[PDB]
Amino acid sequence: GTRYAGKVVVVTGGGRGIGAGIVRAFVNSGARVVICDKDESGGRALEQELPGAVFILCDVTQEDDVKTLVSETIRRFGRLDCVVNNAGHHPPPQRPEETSAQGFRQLLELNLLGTYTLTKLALPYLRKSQGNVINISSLVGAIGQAQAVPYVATKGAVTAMTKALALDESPYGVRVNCISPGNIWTPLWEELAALMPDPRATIREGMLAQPLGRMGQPAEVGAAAVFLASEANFCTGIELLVTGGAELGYGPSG
Amino acid sequence: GTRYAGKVVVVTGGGRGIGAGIVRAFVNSGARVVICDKDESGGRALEQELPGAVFILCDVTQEDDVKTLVSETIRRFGRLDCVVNNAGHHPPPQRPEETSAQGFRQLLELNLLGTYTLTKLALPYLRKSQGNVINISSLVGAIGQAQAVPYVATKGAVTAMTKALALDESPYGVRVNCISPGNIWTPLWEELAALMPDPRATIREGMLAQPLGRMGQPAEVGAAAVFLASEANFCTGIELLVTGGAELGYGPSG
Amino acid sequence: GTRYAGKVVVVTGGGRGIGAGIVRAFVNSGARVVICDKDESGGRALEQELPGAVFILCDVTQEDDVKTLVSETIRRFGRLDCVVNNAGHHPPPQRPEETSAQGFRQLLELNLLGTYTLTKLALPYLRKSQGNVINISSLVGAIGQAQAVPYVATKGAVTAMTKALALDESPYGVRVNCISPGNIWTPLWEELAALMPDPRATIREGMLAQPLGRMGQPAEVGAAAVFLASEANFCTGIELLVTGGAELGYGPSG
Amino acid sequence: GTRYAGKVVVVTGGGRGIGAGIVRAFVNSGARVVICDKDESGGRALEQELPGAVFILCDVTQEDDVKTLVSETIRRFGRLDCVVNNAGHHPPPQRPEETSAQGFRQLLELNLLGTYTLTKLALPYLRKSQGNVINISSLVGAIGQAQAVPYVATKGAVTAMTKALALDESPYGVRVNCISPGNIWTPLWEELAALMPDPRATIREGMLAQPLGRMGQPAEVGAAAVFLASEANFCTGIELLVTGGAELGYGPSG
Ligand SMILES: NC(=O)c1ccc[n+]([C@@H]2O[C@H](COP(=O)([O-])OP(=O)(O)OC[C@H]3O[C@@H](n4cnc5c(N)ncnc54)[C@H](O)[C@@H]3O)[C@@H](O)[C@H]2O)c1
Ligand SMILES: NC(=O)c1ccc[n+]([C@@H]2O[C@H](COP(=O)([O-])OP(=O)(O)OC[C@H]3O[C@@H](n4cnc5c(N)ncnc54)[C@H](O)[C@@H]3O)[C@@H](O)[C@H]2O)c1
Ligand SMILES: NC(=O)c1ccc[n+]([C@@H]2O[C@H](COP(=O)([O-])OP(=O)(O)OC[C@H]3O[C@@H](n4cnc5c(N)ncnc54)[C@H](O)[C@@H]3O)[C@@H](O)[C@H]2O)c1
Ligand SMILES: NC(=O)c1ccc[n+]([C@@H]2O[C@H](COP(=O)([O-])OP(=O)(O)OC[C@H]3O[C@@H](n4cnc5c(N)ncnc54)[C@H](O)[C@@H]3O)[C@@H](O)[C@H]2O)c1
Ligand SMILES: O=C(c1cccc(-c2cccc(O)c2F)n1)c1ccc(F)c(O)c1O
Ligand SMILES: O=C(c1cccc(-c2cccc(O)c2F)n1)c1ccc(F)c(O)c1O
Ligand SMILES: O=C(c1cccc(-c2cccc(O)c2F)n1)c1ccc(F)c(O)c1O
Ligand SMILES: O=C(c1cccc(-c2cccc(O)c2F)n1)c1ccc(F)c(O)c1O
Ligand SMILES: OC[C@H]1O[C@@H](O)[C@H](O)[C@@H](O)[C@@H]1O
Ligand SMILES: OC[C@H]1O[C@@H](O)[C@H](O)[C@@H](O)[C@@H]1O
Ligand SMILES: OC[C@H]1O[C@@H](O)[C@H](O)[C@@H](O)[C@@H]1O
Ligand SMILES: OC[C@H]1O[C@@H](O)[C@H](O)[C@@H](O)[C@@H]1O
Ligand code: NA
Ligand code: NA
Ligand code: NA
Ligand code: NA
Repeated sequence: GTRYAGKVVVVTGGGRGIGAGIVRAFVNSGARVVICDKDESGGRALEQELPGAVFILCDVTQEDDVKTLVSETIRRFGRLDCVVNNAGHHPPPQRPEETSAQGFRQLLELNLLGTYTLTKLALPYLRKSQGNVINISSLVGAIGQAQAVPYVATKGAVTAMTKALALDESPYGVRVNCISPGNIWTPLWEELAALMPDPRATIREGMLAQPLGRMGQPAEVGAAAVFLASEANFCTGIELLVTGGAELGYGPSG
Repeated sequence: GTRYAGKVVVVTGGGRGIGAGIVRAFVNSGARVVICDKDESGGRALEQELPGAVFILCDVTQEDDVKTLVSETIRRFGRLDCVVNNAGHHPPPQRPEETSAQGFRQLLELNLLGTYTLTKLALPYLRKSQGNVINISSLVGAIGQAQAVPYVATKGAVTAMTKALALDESPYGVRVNCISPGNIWTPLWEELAALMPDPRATIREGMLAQPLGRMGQPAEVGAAAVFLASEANFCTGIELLVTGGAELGYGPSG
Repeated sequence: GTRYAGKVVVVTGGGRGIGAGIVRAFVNSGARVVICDKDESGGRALEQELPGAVFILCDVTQEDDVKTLVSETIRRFGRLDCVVNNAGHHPPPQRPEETSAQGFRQLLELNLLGTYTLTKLALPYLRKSQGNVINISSLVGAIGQAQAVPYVATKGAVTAMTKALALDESPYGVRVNCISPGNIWTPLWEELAALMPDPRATIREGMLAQPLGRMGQPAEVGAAAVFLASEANFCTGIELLVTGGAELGYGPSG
Repeated sequence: GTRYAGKVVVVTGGGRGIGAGIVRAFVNSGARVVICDKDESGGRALEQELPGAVFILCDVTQEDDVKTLVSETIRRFGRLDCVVNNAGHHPPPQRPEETSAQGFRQLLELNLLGTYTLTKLALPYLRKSQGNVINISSLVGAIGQAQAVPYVATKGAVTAMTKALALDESPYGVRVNCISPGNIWTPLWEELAALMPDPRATIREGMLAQPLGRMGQPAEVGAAAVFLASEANFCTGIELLVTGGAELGYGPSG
């Protein structure tokens, strides 16, 4: 691929799931990719698998990890063109009264502030390259979800922050966009389902939540990311839905 | 007024600005109102001014303050029908690189987690009354704003959280809605403008940002809140825009 | 009621259903109301029932009917403060290939162009009164609906037109807003359900389509309309959802 | 290019402007393209210019033209994979009172019903190919525009219809999406500007309406269309904004 040849991309949480699909999509486009993850297992194997991808251990909640991530990317590859802020977590379903302020703070640290910190540290280099930022938010930031008040709040924050930053960075030619996936079949989805009374029914429900009748694939989120980075030069501040139509349509007066 | 007679309302940050307008609108509707504020000056005078309103000193970032707020409301008035989460702050304009993770955390503590904490502590009583929650978010959570990445992020979070909570509380008959004001003429607006090079021009700009050619009034946000509490029984999870049309419309190819 | 005392309101399709609930809500607010309908049965009885409401036979697809509607309102009441464009129809479920361009044109004539024609003829008088326009659109204009391509298209048109007109009329102090109801229990809903294989199941489905677990009432749409007319002086171009939360939330990868 | 190799695409209004950019983007992707236009000049030259593109004279408001368009595409190329409904018109700025029902009907015939008619006639073949529909709507369908009530209404209709059709066609594996461009520099934009008092100032205004400080290019809309057709397999019913950020942000209380 040559769509994004000569470009350098950082993907956080790139060791499995959506992040690994984004990594593969950018390598297939011709980019060199830095896989950031807090766990070694997936990302290290991915680094061996993909020429053009390398792994850097980095917990995005730790500012000194992220500092080193950016400085190592520049030291090893000489430029930085795109940051994909994919690292994030969905906790198990939790009723509002079962949440805590402290759990909510910790989820904000990962899903919101880690995106903020890498974006901030990368922006000097993105300005030099007229690069771009892609945040991985969620459909449920826009429409809500049951038993997930903290998660929904963090993704509403990411989507809004994307628009604010797009405004601030547009004078410098740096675009900032997000992708809001719906149900994507990943190890997180599989882990959440395994906690449920009937996991198999939970998965069947997840498939049928989309008009297309299936869940999405990491590769489909990856193609959207490559589009935003490489071919969407007049897109900034957009929310690209990759949801299979879940937000469409519906799903005595007393 | 009798639209909300016999009802008990808590308004956070009710001592001035939008919150004071909401307090007045609910008193005028027949409700008893608890004015929560971290500063005594405005709220204490408002308590003397309005029969049916009382003042409780309470910093919504301090969980034990909020606990006492709820327990004192119930001890003094016997019920709780509506919580208006209005307390919040807009920092001065800040370029992204001039923000800090720590400032962002502190703003999340006020604009997002204080709303969360009062809502959580109030929900047992709102369930008993089939009451409702009204969060004061912002238009810029939805469309973005320049030089305000942390603020925009917090309001995107509030709007999303409103939808998530509406889903969770609908089985219990508790509605959860938000109001997204645009430019409202308040002491915060006046303070921000006074920091600018030309404050008078900043204010003229703010007026003309709306098709209606003026800024909004606290009383107009108050009327929207009374509508949501007292007459919107089939509304839950909505974002009620009180913006004068700022989001409408627009404001060689190389 | 005195919220809209001394004001004159026209409600199209006011003879039953949502329109009749809007008529009642405005009479209860103190307004004088002109009930426009193409059928006499409901509107005539409503005129006898409600002091302050009168009935004018008028098919909103017939420009000379609408001309006479406006001129008779002014001749009999001396002013015009608010037009509620409620007349509209939802055809039975139709697969896309079972629709016709001609059916689509006819539905546009009612749901879109009749709203346009009355608004146009009323605007000279609304300018004199600094009055306002309320269009009754639909949630499915925003999120879509199955087997309803023409209907969804007409309501997407109404919602967009509302925003365009708000922009054009804001310099004249005339606000233009819409209400997007979800499932409201009306004679139209009952008629559509009666065409289905199991009407009772269709109705049960409609109730459970909302997190609140019931359909809405005409009176709830009416209260929203009175709010927009009488108390939303800083709202223009908004889409007020009266849906019970139907748009919230959701309802292996191959 | 091989992204859309072996595929057959129809682009309406493909003879100039956005449509010509879409035609070029699909040819560059490896597709064979049928250029539909009501005028011969541009499309005929484009057919001579591009191997893999051919021109068919067709007025999308004339059902027998569109019938022949589809039957000639199938007769000459054996399949149909994607329909891009780009033909449309923006009239000169018109105050609401300067519009007519008849002008509005004529604009609906082009911008809305021509899209409907080609989509309907193409869907049997798109089902066989698991193809897709791309409608070219407009940002102003979503946020409004001054002096353009009919145009805004038609584009609100197109965007809503896109979602309705996505729902209906998802069981058949046919995706239906739209693109909502903002200011794109085209012959239509140039013609509208030339009618203004100061055309040069109108163009400068149009450039600065976007945070990116320029208008968009047909090629950028084309890349978005190729993305939707060839790589967005989990996207249906979406509205892809290609606006340069015009919808972001903003642009005493009496
Ligand atoms: N799977 C879905 O249906 C879905 C839907 C919408 C949005 N999303 C979002 O997509 C993103 C990825 O989701 P997923 O399903 O692939 O999840 P996942 O759990 O399968 O993978 C997440 C990856 O991020 C890594 N990670 C977690 N915390 C990290 C940290 N502090 N620093 C660095 N890396 C860290 C994990 O180790 C893992 O490799 C998340 O932001 C999630 O909110 C997921
Ligand atoms: N003014 C606008 O244009 C505007 C626009 C959109 C949204 N808003 C939102 O409306 C709300 C009120 O804004 P405003 O303009 O009236 O502001 P303001 O500064 O005039 O008033 C805010 C009030 O909240 C109180 N408060 C602050 N921190 C508190 C805390 N920790 N605990 C309790 N009370 C606290 C303040 O003491 C003050 O009385 C905020 O949430 C703001 O984000 C304002
Ligand atoms: N019922 C719902 O769930 C629902 C949901 C969303 C939006 N809506 C909208 O609300 C409006 C009213 O719906 P409803 O359920 O009350 O319908 P309804 O069929 O019960 O009542 C419609 C009324 O309008 C009148 N009318 C129809 N054509 C007319 C014409 N040409 N001129 C004048 N009057 C005419 C009818 O005679 C009738 O009295 C419509 O615009 C509909 O699209 C309805
Ligand atoms: N230019 C912009 O800024 C802009 C912005 C948003 C959306 N759009 C939309 O993009 C589309 C194309 O716009 P443009 O600026 O390229 O316009 P344009 O006028 O430059 O080109 C339109 C093309 O469509 C053809 N056409 C018109 N009527 C037709 C008919 N009945 N049958 C067949 N072909 C017909 C014209 O002959 C022409 O070749 C339109 O739907 C327009 O609403 C344009
Ligand atoms: O990971 C999931 C997922 C995976 C499996 C189950 C769930 C889930 C479903 C309902 C409620 C609830 O509280 C849930 F967490 N959610 C997910 C699902 C959708 C989505 F938009 C996301 O951003 C997600 O992260
Ligand atoms: O308080 C303000 C305000 C008041 C005065 C000026 C500003 C402001 C304007 C532009 C950028 C910027 O960063 C700004 F902070 N904002 C405000 C303005 C709009 C709005 F929607 C809000 O929620 C607000 O809090
Ligand atoms: O009138 C109805 C209604 C009433 C009864 C059934 C239906 C309906 C449901 C599914 C698909 C379908 O094509 C349908 F028409 N719709 C209605 C339902 C929801 C809504 F938002 C509207 O605007 C409506 O008019
Ligand atoms: O073609 C234009 C255009 C090109 C040149 C000027 C204008 C225009 C600007 C303001 C009001 C007004 O009534 C206008 F028509 N509009 C255009 C501009 C933006 C847009 F979203 C569209 O869909 C468009 O078609
Ligand atoms: O675990 C669920 C799925 O996760 C995805 O990220 C992987 O690409 C799949 O191989 C796996 O089936
Ligand atoms: O300070 C700006 C404005 O703040 C509002 O909250 C008050 O109601 C006004 O009296 C004041 O002019
Ligand atoms: O027919 C269904 C319902 O229609 C509503 O408009 C009426 O207010 C109800 O009395 C009736 O039950
Ligand atoms: O006329 C304005 C512009 O129209 C676009 O469609 C063409 O690609 C340009 O060559 C031209 O400058
Ligand atoms: Na490697
Ligand atoms: Na008092
Ligand atoms: Na009467
Ligand atoms: Na050719």
